[PDB]
Amino acid sequence: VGQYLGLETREVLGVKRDYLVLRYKGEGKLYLPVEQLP
Amino acid sequence: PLTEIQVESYKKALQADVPPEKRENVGIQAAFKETFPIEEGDKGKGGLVLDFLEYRIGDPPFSQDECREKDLTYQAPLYARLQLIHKDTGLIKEDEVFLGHLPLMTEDGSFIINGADRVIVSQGGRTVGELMADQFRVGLARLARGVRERMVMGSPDTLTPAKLVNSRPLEAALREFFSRSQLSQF
Repeated sequence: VGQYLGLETREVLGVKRDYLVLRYKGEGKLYLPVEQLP
Repeated sequence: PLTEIQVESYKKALQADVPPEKRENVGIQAAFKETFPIEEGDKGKGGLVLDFLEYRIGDPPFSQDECREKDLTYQAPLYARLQLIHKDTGLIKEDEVFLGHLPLMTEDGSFIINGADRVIVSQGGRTVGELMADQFRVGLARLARGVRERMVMGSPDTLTPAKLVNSRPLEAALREFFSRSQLSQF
């Protein structure tokens, strides 16, 4: 079960990157980059 | 006076009711911001970067009165918002991680530990606030080390801020600082 918490423009490693923001129920807040395929 | 100098001192070392970005580079904040980020490149692509975002000090569950009657310790819990960057992928993993209980300092210098009114004498020349912050740095430096080690001998993919972080070394370091605190005679 992954809950989709929307897209978000976070800056990491010294600058921007958008990620698909998911909270897996069970807990982690996983940020998944749009640049990757899945 | 001294209590008033000393109280505020500890109170600025924690910045406990100060919003995270209105926080000065002092005590813990420095300790955290300086000791973090922990990177293991070492694998040609990636390994991980673990960065610090903020720390949360809980607010006290028992008041000083409650604490001296019910024989309890007067302490707020400490959490850190940690974040694991896979540069191999870009993937990020946030987590608020529990780093233990910080004793709060009552209005007259004393801490309340298990009902008892205990004092950390500064003998002196480095106030109680910086004495703690200094020892905090050491703990964190050790904790910073459990992570560096796990990164090396775990599968990056199954690793996450909570798994890398072991608080024991931070706590051991605190226990010892507040362990040899003495009982008060007011």
